[PDB]
Amino acid sequence: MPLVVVLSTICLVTVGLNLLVLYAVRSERKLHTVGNLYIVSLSVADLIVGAVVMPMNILYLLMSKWSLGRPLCLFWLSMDYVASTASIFSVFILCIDRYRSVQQPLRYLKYRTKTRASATILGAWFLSFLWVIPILGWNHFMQQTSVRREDKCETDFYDVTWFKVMTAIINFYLPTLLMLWFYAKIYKAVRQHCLHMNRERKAAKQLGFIMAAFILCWIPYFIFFMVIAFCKNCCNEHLHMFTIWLGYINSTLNPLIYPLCNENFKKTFKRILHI
Amino acid sequence: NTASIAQARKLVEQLKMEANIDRIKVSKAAADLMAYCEAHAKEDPLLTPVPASENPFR
Amino acid sequence: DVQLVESGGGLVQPGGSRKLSCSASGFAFSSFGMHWVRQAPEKGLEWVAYISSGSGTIYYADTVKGRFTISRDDPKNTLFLQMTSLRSEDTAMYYCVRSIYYYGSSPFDFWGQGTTLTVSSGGSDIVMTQATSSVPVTPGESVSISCRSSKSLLHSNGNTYLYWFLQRPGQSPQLLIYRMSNLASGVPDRFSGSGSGTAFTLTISRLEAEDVGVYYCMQHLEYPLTFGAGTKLELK
Amino acid sequence: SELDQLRQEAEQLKNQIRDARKACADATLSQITNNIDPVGRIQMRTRRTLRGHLAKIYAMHWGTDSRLLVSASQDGKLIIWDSYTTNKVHAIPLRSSWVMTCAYAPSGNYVACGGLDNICSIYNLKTREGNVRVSRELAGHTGYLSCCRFLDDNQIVTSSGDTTCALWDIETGQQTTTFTGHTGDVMSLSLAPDTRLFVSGACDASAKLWDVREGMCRQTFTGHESDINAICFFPNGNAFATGSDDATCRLFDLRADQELMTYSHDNIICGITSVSFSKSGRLLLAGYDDFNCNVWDALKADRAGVLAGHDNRVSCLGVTDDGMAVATGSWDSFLKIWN
Amino acid sequence: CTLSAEDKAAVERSKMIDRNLREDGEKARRELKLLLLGTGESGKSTFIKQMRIIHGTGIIEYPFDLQSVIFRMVDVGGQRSERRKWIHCFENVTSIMFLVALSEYDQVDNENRMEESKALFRTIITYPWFQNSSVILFLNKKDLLEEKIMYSHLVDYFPEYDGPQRDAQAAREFILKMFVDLNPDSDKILYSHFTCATDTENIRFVFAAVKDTILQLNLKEYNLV
Ligand SMILES: NCCc1c[nH]cn1
Repeated sequence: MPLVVVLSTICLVTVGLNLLVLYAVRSERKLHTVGNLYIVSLSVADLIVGAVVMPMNILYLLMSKWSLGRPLCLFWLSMDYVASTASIFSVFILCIDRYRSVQQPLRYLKYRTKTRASATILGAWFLSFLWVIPILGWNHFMQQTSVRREDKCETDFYDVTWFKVMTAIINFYLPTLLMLWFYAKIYKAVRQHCLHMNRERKAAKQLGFIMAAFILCWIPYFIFFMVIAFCKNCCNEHLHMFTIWLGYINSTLNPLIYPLCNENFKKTFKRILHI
Repeated sequence: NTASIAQARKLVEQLKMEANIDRIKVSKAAADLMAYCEAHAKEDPLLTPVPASENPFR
Repeated sequence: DVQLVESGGGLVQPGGSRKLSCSASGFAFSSFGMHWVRQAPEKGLEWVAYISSGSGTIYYADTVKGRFTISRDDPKNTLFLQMTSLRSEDTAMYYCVRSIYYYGSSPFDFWGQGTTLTVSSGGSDIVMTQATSSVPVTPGESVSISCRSSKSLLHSNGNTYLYWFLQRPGQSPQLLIYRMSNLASGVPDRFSGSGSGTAFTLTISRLEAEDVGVYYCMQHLEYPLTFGAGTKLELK
Repeated sequence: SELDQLRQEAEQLKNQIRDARKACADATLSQITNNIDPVGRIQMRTRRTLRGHLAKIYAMHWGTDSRLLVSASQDGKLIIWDSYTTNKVHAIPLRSSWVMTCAYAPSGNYVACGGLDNICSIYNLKTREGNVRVSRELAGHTGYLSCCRFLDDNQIVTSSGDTTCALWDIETGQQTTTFTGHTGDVMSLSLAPDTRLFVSGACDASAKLWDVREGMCRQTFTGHESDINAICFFPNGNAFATGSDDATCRLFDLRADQELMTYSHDNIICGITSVSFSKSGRLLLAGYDDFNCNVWDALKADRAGVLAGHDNRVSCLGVTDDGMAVATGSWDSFLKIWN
Repeated sequence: CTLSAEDKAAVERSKMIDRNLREDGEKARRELKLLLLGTGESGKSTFIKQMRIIHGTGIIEYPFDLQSVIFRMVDVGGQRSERRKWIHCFENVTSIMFLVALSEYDQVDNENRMEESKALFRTIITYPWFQNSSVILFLNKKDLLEEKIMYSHLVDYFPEYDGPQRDAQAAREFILKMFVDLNPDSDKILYSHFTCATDTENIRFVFAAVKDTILQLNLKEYNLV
């Protein structure tokens, strides 16, 4: 069973790096700064994905059934949706902060302070935490409340094309388009021509890598469940597991993307690699 | 220049006053300093912490 | 020197309304809390009202709560005490009293000159007791005065919130000793404090004829501040 | 040539000094303190955090009663705290927001602050008006005023960028004696517990021990290579300790007139911002630029029990007069009192 | 709460103190410090007072309110002490404004003024204490430069000039280039300008300059540079 070797590795490292990033910040000083709050929020969300969300998908790709039972399925779905949504929203708030940073003379009304940053993380995580209700909202999708299927544990809104489209609009496509808008504005800001002629190329490398990782990771899942909104012939369980695994991959990739290129973290990683 | 001569005279006087010092051998100074640290050793809350009953900082 | 002057001492038929004004000149009024203390003709000082700095908190004695009002005008540096439905049991002198609270402060340090308010036609607090009412004194002698409390004022943090005030004939009370051992500015070293717990001692040695007066104990543990009846020292 | 003769005579005087210093060096401190019981792992924890400053905290000083605590920040404000209950007692705004140091007078009445305005201001705390106002503005320096300390109700010692210290008489407002003899700027100052002598180290790697009444330089200590910017006597006042940009603290002896011991970490290449001793003088607590603050064994020169609680450089520190607690103040606008 | 009476009052007073602190912080947290420098009695104070007029040993501090931000020019430098252990109060400053007088050329004690001034300029621009701060440069009084061009050639004191006898624009460009070259191998962004009395735009550039400076640090924190 080769897959259990690979996927488990992916989750086992996913904790480690995130935890290593976490242990990097909450232990060492000089990093106790503003943007590292965003970094640690992203890393915490990804650690939750790696901890409470990945093993259950390991159980699917290992077992033939959700052997856990209904309340465990509800809890796992809650944690997966909340943690993935919080990861996306945390990346989005980090992007909007960078855009405000590079577009404005200063966060000049005292906007850069740590208390407001922490408030922003709290708000983003809250708006993600509203994902708790709909999974426990079986009293709005009455057409499927007596429906239980073996192949999946039945997220219980999978055939609601209306709510599903609205979710995809308000959750990933709007933030991703705004992400692209903000980073394009940042790049058009960098282009000063007054480091000379290499600043632009370095900025292109970094920002393109960021946005490309995000979009390539998180399209094939959102676009595909927007597809199952009407496709009944997609044998959709297999592509579901593949795409959601691609979506989880971005969670373990983030520690190597955002926090790796801020303070270079080299001394920290070398000192505390052993947790 | 007379200013340099005056500065040199001041320096020479300073060094002369630094010469007529009844030096104490470093061994005696170290022994005295260590004995002092020993004598008031029990009276140091940063070295022998006070029980919480008599600690104003909880 | 600092200065407080009060006004509004009208003579009214009972049940009426009045206003009393304490104009401050000579200190930063915006940083001091203020009290209002009352003196019946042949009784001791009793506490009436308190308004803290910036009007953050306000406290009243039980005998007056919901009946008196108190207010501060910071830019004009003035203190108001508005009276509604005044009983005949309020005909009294009123002293506007300064007060600052911080570590090492000296509350009740300076007092207004007082104004007369003549109108004619409790429990679960502390009470102070005066073992005597007067003491026979030949000048130059060493004497002392003893106060008692129902509750030991020595709080948990080591402070003892007991104050001693002197009132010479014809003047406002002036603070003698705050927190039972610390004497105020301008107080000759003759006076000193002693005792503990529930028995408090003001000891004066080499008494001077200028020191003849009436001595008062203030507890200050509870905002229902309770003065003692106090003892009148007399010249022999 | 008179200049050449004077220089030559100074040269053989220096040679005599070196010969005498070598002759008296029959051992080093670490040769006699090897057989002493080590302190052991002692960890102190942040008991209070005094917050309310907005910019970095530049210096601080405990009162004599060891409870009150005056701290001066880049905010252009001094704040007089109550370190037992964290309540601010006073907040003093400044005429010039450029304050580099402070001082709480031993009587508890006056607080001194000075800085780039070349003037040491003496704020009077215990007044009728209930506010806190300058009672004297001590001017007479030309350079920048580094560190000023009190001796009594009327005599305050200052050290400035004139490469000079001064013994100001507050009541009259003019310096009684001026201590000259440094070359660099006198970046730090310290007073003997008996206040008969003080000491000061300068931006020339040298420290100098000054007499208050005689006004003539008693002796000079060298051995540092970068700027001595922190000094605090061993509590008996017969020894002495400095911290410099050498990533090194040094302990000198006032009767041996030579270096006594050193404290350093090779991996540390950053400077030192303030030192102090404990009440028993056994521990040389020193801040550092790496945001930490070490607690050296001031006798064996071996400990790394670090007061690590600050998110930026530890600027100033000290111990209470009775030694219950140390305090530190760092560039993160927080004063943390450790015990 | 086991606090006694006076303890409660003390807490209230400390809250009042914190209230006043917050009120002053409301303007203190948005203030930038811009260290103003110059040598030769060129009149740096006069130039700052001129900005104060244009739009609304000693230290003189000049507030500016630009686009809902408070700048605060710090004017110090009349002291001759060993400034290394006194510029510590300016270890992290937003920018270092350096004023030069262009009229200094072929004008002396016994030495022409710009050699000393530019030695001072390079000394400041190369301090390790100031590595994170941009350096702004204000070449003041150019009308008198034009007047002196009708008299004095640059080659009369600095032989390495090359250009027409009365090419004022060449003079400005050469002098600005002269001050730019002393920027060391380090990649520090040295700003520049030429101001005049009616130069109502020059103040804006300081704001503009500071903008870019902060922008640079941001990009320098995100490794986009
Ligand atoms: N598999 C990721 C679940 C999710 C959350 N939000 C949108 N989709």
